[PDB]
Amino acid sequence: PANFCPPAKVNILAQSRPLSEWPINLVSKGVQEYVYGLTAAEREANGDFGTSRKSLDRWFARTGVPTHGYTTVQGLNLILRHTFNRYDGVIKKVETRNEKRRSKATRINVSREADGLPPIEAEPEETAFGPDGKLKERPGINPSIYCYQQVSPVPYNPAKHPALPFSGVDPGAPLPLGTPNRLSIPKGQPGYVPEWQRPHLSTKNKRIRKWYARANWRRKPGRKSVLDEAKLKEAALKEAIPIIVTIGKDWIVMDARGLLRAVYWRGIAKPGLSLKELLGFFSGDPVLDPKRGIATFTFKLGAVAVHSRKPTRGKKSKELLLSMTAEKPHVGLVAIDLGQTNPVAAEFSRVKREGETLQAEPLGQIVLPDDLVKDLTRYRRAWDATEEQIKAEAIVQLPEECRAEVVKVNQMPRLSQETRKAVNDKTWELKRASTEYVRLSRRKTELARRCVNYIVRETKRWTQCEDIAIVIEDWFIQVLHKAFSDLALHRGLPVIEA
RNA sequence: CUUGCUCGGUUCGCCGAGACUCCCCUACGUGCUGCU
DNA sequence: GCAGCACGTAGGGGAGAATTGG
DNA sequence: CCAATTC
Repeated sequence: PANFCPPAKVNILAQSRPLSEWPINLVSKGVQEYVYGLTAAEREANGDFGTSRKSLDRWFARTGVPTHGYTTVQGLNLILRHTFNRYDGVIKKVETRNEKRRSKATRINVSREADGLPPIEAEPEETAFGPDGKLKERPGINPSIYCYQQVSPVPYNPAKHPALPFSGVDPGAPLPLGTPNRLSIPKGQPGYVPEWQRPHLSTKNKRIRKWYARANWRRKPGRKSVLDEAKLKEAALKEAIPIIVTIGKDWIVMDARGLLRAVYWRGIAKPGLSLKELLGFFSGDPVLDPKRGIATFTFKLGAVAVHSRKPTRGKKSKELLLSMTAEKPHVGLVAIDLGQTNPVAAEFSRVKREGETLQAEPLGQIVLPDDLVKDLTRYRRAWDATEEQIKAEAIVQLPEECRAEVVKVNQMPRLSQETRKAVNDKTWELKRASTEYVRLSRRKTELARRCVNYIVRETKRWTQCEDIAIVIEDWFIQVLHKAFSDLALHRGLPVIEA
């Protein structure tokens, strides 16, 4: 059974007024502010919000949070049930910590009593509620508008909101296609491919980029062009695919080419689908993020063919391998070593079902290609270039009492195990606030995923088995392991860690 | 494979290659060594 | 058990849709 | 047509 729904993001094109001023957002902020700052005793009292119209009305009357015009049950049940589950998520953290600690006590003290040693005194189990009655780790406010069935995405029509400048396609007509005869464009027009790079044009299944894409005009050292933004923006808007969400009076318009690319690169839909089918591949409950301008869609349970399993290991590993050999009688295991010169070392195998046990059939070994290593080396140079900058910036801003000590640390004795916390926390804060650090932390994940996909592809060629298994053992080692472990969660392939 | 993101090439006309599980908020922790 | 390194980690909460009632 | 119930 399919039980994983990956995301897909689209861009907002037009708004009635900023997303933060919507009554849905204001009521969400009010409810979140009231529930979080109320003691444990009164949570039970104000915890009868109910899943009905009468219950919601009484909850708002007994409390004092401004209903702000918003009075829709579908949406208030999401604003409330989320807010109380977050409140019962700071209690649950301390509860699980104290449960692990009490289980440690139940083991150790009972073992000591069996050895004649009396149990030690019980610890002061931590409380999530501070001095008077309030949560110490107060949950923050979540800026997000969680859509529902009544406000689900619909294709645009001229008799929806006439103020929209750009046109809207027919919801029933088949969707357009990008320029298919790219070699038929005359010279001097957009999209012209000059007559010297025509031979070495890729014959693969590349994704097609239109000439006005930001990737073809971004400022990079080799690009001697102009990044005039207005022309590209209007050229893009002239060919958007508008879908629209209306909540009461306000409305927001999305460009749906993101969903098109999402269904195109995964292969769930071929060219020639309508907009109704395109929205069918996604849920009618998107999530809006007012800070960026994104709208995140998730696929329906059934669109993708991933089971989203867990990395089973140990005793269950042999049972899993026996079950898979009971399936298609050709399974290719791949074994990953890491920590040996290049980041990835792999070892192919094939396993059969010889009655009860397995019969491994070695197939060889593979080393990462050279271009991938070059990309990784360039990434390492970039990361070590930003690190020596952000760490220096963190050191500079230190208080003079700590600044002098840290300066001495660079000078030439190792001491002050009390400013280490200071430099650690401020380096963490700068890392969280450094956008270049965010990009160079996303590049690590992208490159690790490139490596993992390479190994997974080449373990289907050497073994010629559609079904595969992955073995890993418990720098790039951490990110590589994290990327490899995600395969069970993301793509369904087992990860038999041993 | 029409938007968005990342890396490279250029004759600057755009083309070769990638990822697609993502969001909020909160604490300060996780590994690796050295001695008991 | 308790220091010194380095480097981000851990763990709460999210992410719909059939029906039926005026 | 569009909210409100319900699992």
